[PDB]
Amino acid sequence: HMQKPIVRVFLPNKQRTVVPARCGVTVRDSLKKALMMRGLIPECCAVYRIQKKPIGWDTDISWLTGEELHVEVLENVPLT
Amino acid sequence: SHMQKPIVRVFLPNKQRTVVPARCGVTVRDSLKKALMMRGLIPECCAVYRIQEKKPIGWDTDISWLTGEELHVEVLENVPLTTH
Repeated sequence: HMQKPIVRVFLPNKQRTVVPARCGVTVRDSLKKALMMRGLIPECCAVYRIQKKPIGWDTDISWLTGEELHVEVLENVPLT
Repeated sequence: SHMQKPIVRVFLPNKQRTVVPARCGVTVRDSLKKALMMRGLIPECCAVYRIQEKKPIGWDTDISWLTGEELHVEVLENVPLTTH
């Protein structure tokens, strides 16, 4: 809304959160706490918008005000 | 087939494709670096998925775990970074 710009975020395991769509704040930093609370970290997850479209973790979240993001855990395959 | 020559099939943006060697110890990023560059892409501007149906994998994944699989590379949504 005009007063309170937010982004709705759907999380693993049927969970969800709302974060403020603050200018200059990455998606990564916007969601760090919500992820931590659930034992997740951005580096082990992918984020996407709707309208199944992947977005970078370093995106400025204010560009996505009004949108829904989805966070999925990355496939469990060993790193090099 | 793969016994002698383990490979991963990779689908790329704009209906393109490539095959890469699935060699132990090599990242997805590095396996695909050259194919992406030929198309003016960079892994950091893209996402990669395995077919299982599209499940996101990390760029630093060891590609040898994916022998026989099909990967898909998509360009990230065009949304400014905070540094822009």
